[PDB]
Amino acid sequence: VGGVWWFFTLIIISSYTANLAAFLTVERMVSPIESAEDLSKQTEIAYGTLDSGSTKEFFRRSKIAVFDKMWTYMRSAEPSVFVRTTAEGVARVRKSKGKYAYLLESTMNEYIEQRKPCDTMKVGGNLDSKGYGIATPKGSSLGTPVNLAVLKLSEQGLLDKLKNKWWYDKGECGAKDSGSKEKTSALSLSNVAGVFYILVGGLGLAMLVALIEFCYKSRAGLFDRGVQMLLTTVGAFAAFSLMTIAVGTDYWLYSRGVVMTHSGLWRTCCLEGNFKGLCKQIDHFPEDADYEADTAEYFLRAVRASSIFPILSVILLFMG
Amino acid sequence: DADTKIWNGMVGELVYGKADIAIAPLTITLVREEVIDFSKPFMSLGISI
Amino acid sequence: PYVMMKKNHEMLEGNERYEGYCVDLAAEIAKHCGFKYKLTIVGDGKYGARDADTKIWNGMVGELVYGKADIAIAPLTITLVREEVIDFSKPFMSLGISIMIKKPQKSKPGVFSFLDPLAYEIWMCIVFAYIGVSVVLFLVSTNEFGIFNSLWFSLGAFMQPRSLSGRIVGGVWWFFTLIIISSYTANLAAFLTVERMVSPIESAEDLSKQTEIAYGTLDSGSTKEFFRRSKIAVFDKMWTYMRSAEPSVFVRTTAEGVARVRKSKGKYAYLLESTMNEYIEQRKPCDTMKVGGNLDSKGYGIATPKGSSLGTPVNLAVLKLSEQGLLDKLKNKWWYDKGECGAKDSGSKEKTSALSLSNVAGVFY
Amino acid sequence: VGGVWWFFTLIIISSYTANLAAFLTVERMVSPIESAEDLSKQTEIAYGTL
Ligand SMILES: O=c1[nH]c2cc(C(F)(F)F)c(N3CCOCC3)cc2n(CP(=O)(O)O)c1=O
Ligand SMILES: O=c1[nH]c2cc(C(F)(F)F)c(N3CCOCC3)cc2n(CP(=O)(O)O)c1=O
Repeated sequence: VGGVWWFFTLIIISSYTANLAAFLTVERMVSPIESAEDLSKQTEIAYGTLDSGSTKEFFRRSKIAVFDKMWTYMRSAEPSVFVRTTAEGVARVRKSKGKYAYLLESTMNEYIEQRKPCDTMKVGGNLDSKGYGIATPKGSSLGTPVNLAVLKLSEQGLLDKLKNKWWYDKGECGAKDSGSKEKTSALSLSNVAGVFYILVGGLGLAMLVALIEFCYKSRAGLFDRGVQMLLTTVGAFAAFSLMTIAVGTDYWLYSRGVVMTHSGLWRTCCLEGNFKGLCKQIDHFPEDADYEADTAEYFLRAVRASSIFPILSVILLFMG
Repeated sequence: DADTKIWNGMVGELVYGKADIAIAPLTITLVREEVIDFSKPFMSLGISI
Repeated sequence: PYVMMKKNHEMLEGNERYEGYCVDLAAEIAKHCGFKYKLTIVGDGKYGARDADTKIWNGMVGELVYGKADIAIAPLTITLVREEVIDFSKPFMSLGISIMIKKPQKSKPGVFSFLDPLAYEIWMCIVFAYIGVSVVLFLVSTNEFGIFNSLWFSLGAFMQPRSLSGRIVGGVWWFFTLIIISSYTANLAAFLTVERMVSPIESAEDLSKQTEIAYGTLDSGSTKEFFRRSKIAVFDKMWTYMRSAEPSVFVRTTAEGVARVRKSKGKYAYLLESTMNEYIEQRKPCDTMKVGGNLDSKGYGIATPKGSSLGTPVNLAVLKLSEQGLLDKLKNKWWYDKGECGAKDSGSKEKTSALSLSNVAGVFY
Repeated sequence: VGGVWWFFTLIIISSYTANLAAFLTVERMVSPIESAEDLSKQTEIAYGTL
């Protein structure tokens, strides 16, 4: 008994260990994206652009390898991966739990990242090289002057300064970026903690049995011997009776499918809208489920045989 | 607009003498460089994720 | 990889002698502007500077102002000092200053590979509960009699009649340690399967916040002069460090800088133009990588003599090429396609396995 | 001594078990070429034509 029980617990603890490893192995397998090529190599995470604009027209006309496949996907992706406005796109990313990515201008993106609730971030480098500029009527007097002015401002780092002023400084967040640093990246104390509480709980239970034990010793049971036999007999009888009640519980399983189905070993029932319930008295249940499951005969019904035997054994035991 | 062949927005107000200069996040595109003049980029960008 | 001498350049002549990004960019510009051309290498081999004394322009920018050439197709930076003497088309390639570090390698046992799977916080609590049980058992069983017992319960602690009280304590404590050792084993297996080795963090701000990893730039150039004149918070501190860092954090040439990064085991970072950096990353032994975004916004352009006929045409040509994605295509051709290294391919390579001694050693000590 | 030696062997046998699990996990990770697309997705195995 001690040997078989040992072999039993050996298998279980081995199973627990092995199983716990797959959940940790896969937990590491997870690799967030980072580049555009990552969006094409996978399909789990949907993605799209604005329904109208240079962004969408870019992929459509792009003859580049990666961007080509991306467009092919978005072109026939269902439901529509394209949004009406930029606000809708951001909202879709914030409500998809990371299942939807949105492609937009880096400038507007970087700004969004610095806005509450600070739940969005730009990943990887840009897909193409663009640039804004000061526009002046063809053949204007301000033409050359403004041109040089822009170059002068950039070299004085005044342009970079301005951007920092309205994008990062103006924030704000300014907090959601310091937490996005991506420091942590290991296991944790959480799971292990649950095992610590059950330990202290066991220690406390023992500290209670110690005092209790002492008290008992001091006291020193004979009363129970007389009324203990009667007590134990009626407890056994009560347990047996309830076991029989449990087996017949017109509810061994409920298979919701909104109707409502509940079954035991004898009846399969259904509650229709609204409230009316009907039952198909069949009595126990081996049927044509092609189960087998590879031997011959025994179940369904096998549970019937074990329950009936249990009650017969309990009756013989109660009597004796 | 392909049909009317009319420019709209800021680029429009420049070609039709409504304004003297356009200071905004105006993208430097070939289609625009033909009708107006673009100073050197004051901010380089692109498409992101 | 803008303009290089072809393999059998000795058996070739004219424009066929050269190959590269700009060599292809030249043919493209010439096709959209409609003209024949003759690729020529600048004499002094410089870009475009202006000697303060003689007030003379040198390099390509020079050959343009003095009528030696009709157009300049090269990685010529668009600067204010040059825009005054010549004409720059719109940028055909935006760039900036980037950071270069060693190859995200990995290796180190320090019995600290055993405390990692199991967090330092967890090793602590498992020790607190350890003495927390040896003290509870100690209360189950005059001053020395308590010492001999505390040493006996500490031996009942150092792990391996029917006093129900302390009995369930030994059982629960056993179930507790069972879960932990099972967790350690499972977690360590995950580690031995994936085995991913990260690295530092991309952010010039990261170079200023720390000192363990030295860093510098070229002893002479716009890169160095950038930090010196930069009034930006982060870049300011960086310059202050490099300005008085000993030994010299500045290198003579770009090759020396790269060599310093490859021979410092990740203790030295080199700051250089993103363009040249990205290219280096695609060269054997593939032990360098660019981290974080650029520090500033620059851009190369096609230079043409002030008030030239090719002025407007070339300008539009550059814009046309970029919109057709031809520029991006060319870069991919010479940087990544023609490359030799690989990053997204090294992570896509699912293969590896072997036990060492490092981790196990920590448990021996 | 018996306690520390026990903790020592505990770590080792745990390491052996974990590592051995990895040698079988990776052994399954390995996939063989099934189609042409497999030749393009990898580089370890060179290939060419006439
Ligand atoms: O010259 C142009 N400059 C633009 C500048 C910006 C912004 F980044 F917000 F400054 C934007 N947005 C990006 C995000 O979605 C909301 C608006 C659109 C621009 N468009 C329209 P396109 O035809 O879609 O490129 C232009 O034409
Ligand atoms: O017009 C210019 N174009 C340049 C183009 C390049 C390259 F990227 F290699 F094409 C470089 N390098 C970057 C890496 O270090 C080695 C040479 C320097 C350039 N410089 C000198 P700066 O004064 O330091 O900017 C110019 O003046």
